[PDB]
Amino acid sequence: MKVLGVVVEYNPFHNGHLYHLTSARELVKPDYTIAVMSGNFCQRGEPAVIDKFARAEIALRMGVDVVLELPVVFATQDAGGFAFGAVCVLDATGVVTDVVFGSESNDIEFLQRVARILYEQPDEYQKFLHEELKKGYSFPNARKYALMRYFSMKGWNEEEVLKLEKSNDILGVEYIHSALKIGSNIRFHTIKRVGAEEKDTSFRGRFSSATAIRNLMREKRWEEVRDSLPEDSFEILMREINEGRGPVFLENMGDFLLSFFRLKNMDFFEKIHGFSEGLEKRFHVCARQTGSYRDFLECVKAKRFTFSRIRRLALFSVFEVNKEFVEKSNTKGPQYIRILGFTEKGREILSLMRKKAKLPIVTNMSLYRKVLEKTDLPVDKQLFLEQIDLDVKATNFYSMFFPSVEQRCGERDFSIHPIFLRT
Amino acid sequence: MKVLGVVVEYNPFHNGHLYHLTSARELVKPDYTIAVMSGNFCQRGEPAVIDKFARAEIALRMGVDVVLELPVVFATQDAGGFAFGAVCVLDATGVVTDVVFGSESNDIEFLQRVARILYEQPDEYQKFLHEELKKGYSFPNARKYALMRYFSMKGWNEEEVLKLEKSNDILGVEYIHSALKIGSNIRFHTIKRVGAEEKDTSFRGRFSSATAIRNLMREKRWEEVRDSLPEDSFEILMREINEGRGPVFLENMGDFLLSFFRLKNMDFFEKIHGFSEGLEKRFHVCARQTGSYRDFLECVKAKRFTFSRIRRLALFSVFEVNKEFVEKSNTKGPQYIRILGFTEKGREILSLMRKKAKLPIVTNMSLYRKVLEKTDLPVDKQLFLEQIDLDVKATNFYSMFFPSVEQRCGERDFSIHPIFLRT
Repeated sequence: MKVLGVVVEYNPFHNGHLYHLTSARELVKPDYTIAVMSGNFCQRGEPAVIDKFARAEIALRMGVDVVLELPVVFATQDAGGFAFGAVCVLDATGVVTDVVFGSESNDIEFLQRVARILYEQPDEYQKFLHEELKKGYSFPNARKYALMRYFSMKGWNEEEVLKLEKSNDILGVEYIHSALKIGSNIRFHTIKRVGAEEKDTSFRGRFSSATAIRNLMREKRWEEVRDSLPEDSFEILMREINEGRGPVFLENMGDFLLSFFRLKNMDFFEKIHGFSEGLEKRFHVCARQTGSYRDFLECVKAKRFTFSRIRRLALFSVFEVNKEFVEKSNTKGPQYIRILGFTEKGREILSLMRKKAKLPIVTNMSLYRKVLEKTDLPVDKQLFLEQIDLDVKATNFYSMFFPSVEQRCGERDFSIHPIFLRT
Repeated sequence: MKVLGVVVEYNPFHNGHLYHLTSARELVKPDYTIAVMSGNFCQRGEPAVIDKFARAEIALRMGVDVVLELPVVFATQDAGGFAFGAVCVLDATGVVTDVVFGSESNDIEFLQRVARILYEQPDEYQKFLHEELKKGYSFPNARKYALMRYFSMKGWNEEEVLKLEKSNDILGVEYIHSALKIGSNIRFHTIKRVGAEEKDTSFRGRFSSATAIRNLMREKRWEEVRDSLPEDSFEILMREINEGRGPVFLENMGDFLLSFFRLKNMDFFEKIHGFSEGLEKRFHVCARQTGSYRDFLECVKAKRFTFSRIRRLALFSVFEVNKEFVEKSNTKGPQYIRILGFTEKGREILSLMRKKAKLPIVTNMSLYRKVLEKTDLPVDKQLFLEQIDLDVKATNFYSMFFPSVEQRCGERDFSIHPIFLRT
């Protein structure tokens, strides 16, 4: 049979995402569609505009059969751990055959060559990369340059590597690389991304970028927002807004983040994952000097530091995510498959997953301890506990920023139940 | 000569405080007046309405010659450590002879008897207290009851002990007890407190309680506030408000405190000072269940838990103040005398203090390391560093809640300089 896996965020779900899903499904023509989705926190280092349950419901109503949660530790990282975690989950399902993503290049063979190079790690490219790293650049630039040197050395075209400056292509290459790391049989497909780039903050019609739409939400223009969204997506959006669970933006968390950083000392950041190049110093100082989170991001950021990375380090710092645990997670991968939602068609493939899963499947949250105790699968139990605790902590922290105080009460992992769509 | 020490908070400074200072100075007729004052955080577990520098300036302009800061670790505790720290500082000055405080009982001999009992710790009273503690009460009630039993056993009147249910009397008894603990020669005096009780939240004329005046500030009634304050005090108040450094209330910190508590686990609170009777549990749960800080305080509080104690534990939890460090501080006492301010008359007695001080004196904050290194006095250096770091951290955290973002920038311990009043 054919089961189409997809790696998604949907912050929010717009017409471009619908077009993507449609074209992908029509390309594969699968018997099922499984979607691994980010939680209440995305990759950019920004919180989701609405929580994961509403977005999972939207995903289900847009033609996704089953919605799985990507663990927060793999969600808030850069392309490497993100792709690692995602591919690991989709492979851990056991039923996933095909996986389709968006791309600017629309060249799969090229991305596969690049991923092959980054996987096999030839001694040549390692010498080059060693040199460029010693030259004082950052990792993305050093890897780009070294790959260009390898491509010129092998007689190929090094101007092709420019294609890899696009976000989706990086994500794809890292996907393939991860699959080659854990040895997944999953077939990967690319479809040309049509719309505004993810780094484009300006609104033009549809399909506007997620950032542009979020900005439109900030300005309280709901007509352009409604024009940029499908009917059901906009409906669920306004539903979550009117009940006081949204919208949620980073600047709301900003004061908390800064005040929390002012409390911590130099060592704390040296413990937290992703801290190097004296970023512990810069964090410690800028936290005390700046009066707001925007100014903080401006201060910490230099020519060599992107907004995304710094935001990621902020989220890693606020949850006390430490290098050791992150290393274990980046080695063994996720210890579980969390089920966010399913349709009536979803119960089928999910039931097959109950058999073919390489990882413990979690539906009822209150029972997850029982699941970890009664599972025949040989998983690290401590890593399991720490990961799921990080997920619950992330959701619980996300809940506080609900506009309505009444909605802030209780733990929404245990209280809320997996979204079930009747047909 | 005669130097009058006083233990104060001034949140804010009102007509009652002026009356107190006047009557005290007229009682002692000293040659100098030294005031040990709480920092940006008071005993009740609430932040000061305005920062410590403005309040120190007010204190200086109201006839206090020198203003010293009580270390945050002794400021945010209950009566025992508060009195301990205060008495320790005033004694550490070396120049302090007399100390006057307010009282409902206006009986010094009685408080001295009580303090004598609590100091010498007779075996009898210890058996009684052991029994009442085993009976399942809390410490204040058990001590009150045991003291009543001792007073009845010794033939004295046990209905006198009722006097000790008043806040000021508790503070006084603990003062005397502390002085008897570290062997201070300081003479203690009591003057009848005239005005509303500190636990009275309703506004009547003058002298209204500090809480009543703060509540009047919350309601934006500035005429009643102006009527409840001296000219200079009100002037400095409005000065700090208009420049956007005030007012500061606990509910503003509430969201931060709750969200910060949701991040921490069971063990964290077991590390933090003042946690027992399963308060770690209650904290861990109520933090996740409640949506606001008021509801949190309501939840954690039971028949046996006062608002003050819980607020104190909140402040202790947010600064990561741990039992060990607090024990060391409650043993050796403060390691330094921080100078908040002085007048031209203050330089004299301060210069004498440069000689007779039993503890290192700190004026310039940027130089405090140099001071700790070049001091001939035999003080614990690590305890010194940890304490002063806790002070700076407290101020830095307090700065974030300034209404004006522009005022949130920088560390105000190092940037701001000791208030100097020219005559």
